[PDB]
This record gives sequence, C-alpha cells and structure tokens, in this order.
Amino acid sequence: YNYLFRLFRKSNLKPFERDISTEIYQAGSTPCNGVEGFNCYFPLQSYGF
Amino acid sequence: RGWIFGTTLDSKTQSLLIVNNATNVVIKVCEFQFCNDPFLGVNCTFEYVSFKNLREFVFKNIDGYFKIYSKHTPINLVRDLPQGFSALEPLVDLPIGINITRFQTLL
Repeated sequence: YNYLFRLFRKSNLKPFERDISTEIYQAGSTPCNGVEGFNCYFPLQSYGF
Repeated sequence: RGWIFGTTLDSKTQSLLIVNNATNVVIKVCEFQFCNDPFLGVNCTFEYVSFKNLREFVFKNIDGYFKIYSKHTPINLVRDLPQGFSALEPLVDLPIGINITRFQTLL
C-alpha cells in the first residue's frame, strides 16, 4: 500500500504538471477546516498490490 | 537580487526561489515558508546553481518548463525607460513542473 494515486482534484493537470499537495479535498458544500467529513475527503488512494 | 514564484507561496503548494549572492545564482523548488517581509540579511524537490545601468529581464512558464531572458545597457537620463530598441538574449531553461500565479521581488 506504499504506492498511491490521486482520485480527487479541482481541475485537470496541464502537461508535465507535478502536484504534490495532500490537503483534504472539498468535494461539495461542506467547509472542511482541514478534516474529513460529508463532502470533505482525503484525495489519494492505493493499489494494495 | 532575486524572485519568488508560486500559487499559495507558503507550505500547501510548491514555490520557486531564485537568489543572487554576488558570486553565484541559487535556484530551488520547495514547499517553502516565506518571511512576513522577505529580505537578504547576512521540500527540496529541485535545485540548480550557476541608477545609470538598465537591467532588463523576461520570465515565462510553459508545459512545466520555465524560461529566462535578459540584457544590460547604460543610460543617459535615469528618469524613465530609454526610448529605443535592444533585444534581450536567453539565459536559462528549467524543468520546474509547476503552474505559478503570483511572484515577488527580493531586495
């Protein structure tokens, strides 16, 4: 589970854009204050190979 | 002596630093924390090292690369930009990988 991929973003990458940021994603109406909740999600996922 | 480039500038996203130290130029890309009022008193994602005068520069960023041009010339009257023509020449190109939106000048 050490290998990760991003599932969520505001908008698509430009060519060779390198977005390192791991802040909680606001997916909707909820203001997230830096913590998980309804429409407040952790943006990364893992393959679990 | 230098410039900052980025979007949040601080912490949450990467930003550039470019500085001249009077022997060398230092260039870096980090999740920096800036000063509240940056000055030259006397994370690690990329690094590179290398009134009568008008110094002219151009900066642009395309497809994750960043480009720099410049020229130096003497002046007669320092009140305003000297009314004439002289083309700027390329210096540097860097694979910085980031978008940029804000910049600042360093004293």
